[PDB]
Amino acid sequence: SQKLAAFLAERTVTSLSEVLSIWKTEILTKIQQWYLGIEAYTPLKSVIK
Amino acid sequence: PLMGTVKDARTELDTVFQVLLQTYRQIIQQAPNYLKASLSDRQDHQPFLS
Amino acid sequence: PEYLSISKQKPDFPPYLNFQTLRDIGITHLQALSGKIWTDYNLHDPGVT
Amino acid sequence: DDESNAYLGTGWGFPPTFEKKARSVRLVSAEDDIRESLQILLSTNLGERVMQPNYGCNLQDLLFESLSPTVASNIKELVRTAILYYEPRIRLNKLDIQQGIVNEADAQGLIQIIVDCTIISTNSRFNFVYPFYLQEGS
Repeated sequence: SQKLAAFLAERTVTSLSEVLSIWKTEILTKIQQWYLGIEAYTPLKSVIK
Repeated sequence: PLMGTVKDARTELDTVFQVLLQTYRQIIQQAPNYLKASLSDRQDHQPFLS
Repeated sequence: PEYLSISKQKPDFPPYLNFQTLRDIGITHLQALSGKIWTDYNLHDPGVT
Repeated sequence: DDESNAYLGTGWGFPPTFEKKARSVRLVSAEDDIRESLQILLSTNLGERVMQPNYGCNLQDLLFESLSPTVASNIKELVRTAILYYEPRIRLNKLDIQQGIVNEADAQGLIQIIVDCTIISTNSRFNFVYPFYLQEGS
């Protein structure tokens, strides 16, 4: 929310890049690390994927 | 969205964020139901942890 | 002097404060968790210490 | 799984070793699990375990003495009693004790004790190896 408000204040490339880096580093990387850190003897392994 | 009405610029970003957050929340919510089975299903845990 | 003679229950303490009960519960849980790899439970084993 | 010598058991090594690339603690088995056992028993004094006042062996009570026959017999009695009570998996053959011989001045101050043992081919009712002792008894 903070990053989106800061972008909507002034629309340039750097604000957009920060908004995108939020998504890249706070959601998707962590889903990947969660997936690789689990073994197949639990059902969660098949849920996430 | 750097070439259109500030609303169109708003809608696109919210539209992507909503899907990402839905999946994130689903995983977080379902996780707590497997902790005890992850323990009681084996007899070959590392001793320094058990 | 309040106590002129003592017993196993005079002064009295809650029944969970018993070294042998705690030790037996610990050993049972250890065998349930890792009894397939760590099988030696004699007194020389550092884990019992 | 039922391998060979499973009845002799596996356990922690001495001293404890931790590996970091392989996220585990070192474990010994069979004959190594027995040898290390001895190293513990003869290096602990009688009062050092918290609720086990009878576990140990008081060898350092015989330091600063010459090796007379009455000292050798006492060493032998102590070692035999400790092994009889706390090592059911082996059979002790003989004890060899010598003083002297290196410098013939440094050699005079040390005592050497040799322990000869063999491993019994049967199980024992006093061996706490899982899960046999739940049925083999006490």
